[PDB]
Amino acid sequence: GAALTEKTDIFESGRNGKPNKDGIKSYRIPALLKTDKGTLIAGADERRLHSSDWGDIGMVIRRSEDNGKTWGDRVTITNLRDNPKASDPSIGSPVNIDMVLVQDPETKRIFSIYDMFPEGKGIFGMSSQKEEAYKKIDGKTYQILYREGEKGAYTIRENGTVYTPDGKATDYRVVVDPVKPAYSDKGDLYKGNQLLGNIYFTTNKTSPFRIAKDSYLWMSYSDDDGKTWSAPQDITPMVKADWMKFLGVGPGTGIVLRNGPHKGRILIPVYTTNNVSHLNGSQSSRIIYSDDHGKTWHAGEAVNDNRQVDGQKIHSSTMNNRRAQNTESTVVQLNNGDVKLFMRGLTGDLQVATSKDGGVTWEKDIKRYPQVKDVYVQMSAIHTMHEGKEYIILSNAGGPKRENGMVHLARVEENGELTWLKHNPIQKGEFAYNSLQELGNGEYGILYEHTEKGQNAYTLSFRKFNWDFLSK
Ligand SMILES: CC(=O)N[C@H]1[C@H]([C@H](O)[C@H](O)CO)OC(C(=O)O)=C[C@@H]1O
Repeated sequence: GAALTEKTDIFESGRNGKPNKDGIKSYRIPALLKTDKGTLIAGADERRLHSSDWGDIGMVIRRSEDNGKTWGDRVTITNLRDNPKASDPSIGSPVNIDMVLVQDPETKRIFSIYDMFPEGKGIFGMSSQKEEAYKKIDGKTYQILYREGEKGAYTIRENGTVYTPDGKATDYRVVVDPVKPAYSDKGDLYKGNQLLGNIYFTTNKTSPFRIAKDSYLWMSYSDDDGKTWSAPQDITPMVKADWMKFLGVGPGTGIVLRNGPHKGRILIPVYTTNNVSHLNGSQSSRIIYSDDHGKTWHAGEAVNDNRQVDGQKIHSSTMNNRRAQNTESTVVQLNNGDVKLFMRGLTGDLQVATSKDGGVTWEKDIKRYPQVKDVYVQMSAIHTMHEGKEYIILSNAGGPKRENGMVHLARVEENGELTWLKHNPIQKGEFAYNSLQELGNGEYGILYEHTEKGQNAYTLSFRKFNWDFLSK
């Protein structure tokens, strides 16, 4: 009655600290998406040198047209070239990290949203002081460029031409429309046809220009079921406020609202930090959305904005409360229009926020569910129906550490509350960061990180199971 398949390594990592046959050491941060054509897209972070949250990392995906039985070749969405002059090769490359997948059910366009950092240690190597990244000139927005020795703000305008702080064009230009595989030529700084450097390089630079050391949010899309992908789109300035230090997505799979006055809206989990307590107490979860099928993006209010904690109000931009944080999350919409946000936190159990206006604002009280343990690791949840009954599946590590992956089943009551029914294990051993997707015909897929036999950091594996496996 109940069946669960053996694990299928989609992105097989190296061993005992060595690279695999392809020269890749580690894989991390999975994302699973079932497309309109029934295809399964497995995304991940290709860490070519080590497992840490920085370095030469590429955004790759694999496709399956047989519900996960077989998988095609690796398809790279983005892979910025590393700095050939960096002193420490482990931290001498622009970074891309933490992918989120989602498809618009009207246009059939598939989106991929991920973080982007210039050369350095990613989120752990952020310049303490702020550097304005964009400038608004007569309506249009341009990315700022800083010149060595100078204080003014150059800008990247039409055709990638660099403009002086006084608004006059220069002989320098940026590669704004890359053409190389994986778009590895993005940010290349030219002076005519002579390549000088890259605006994303921060050390031992060969060119005089660079962008701000900040957190950026990029987006690539595919109009052919994930076969080919667009060049990266910089959506940072559409959603990132000036007070935000870090702005990154909660890895996994987004959703499209299927009912209510905001049907068609796309939701992408993200979380931020302020300049008050950076990652010590400002980690706040929020959501961005697009009401025009991915053309423009907008930022909702954070769950922590105007939240009452221990008799005091707080805001994501000013808080310094370790335990009140909420990071990487996963979003789900109920049949009653409400939106639930399952957030990674530090309370030891599951925290859930609710929204009645499409994820823009959140309710007063954050619900906690001790039945589901949260060991402070990523999680993914999806909505599913069965014989006219509303359910929600959520998966995450069961404990004691990032171990023993679990699959929790909950009933969506008429009032909007959740009743947790069963908790079945899906993988013994190491288990961190997973992504759920419904496959149809009562079948469900899951992509998750796991190691065994001395495998490096995480190998991402895939499994299927049915409703009978879910109901104890
Ligand atoms: C952008 C980034 O670095 N994301 C990382 C995330 C982050 O460090 C933490 O959420 C800070 O709060 O956590 C971890 C982790 O293994 O726990 C992995 C992610 O790759």
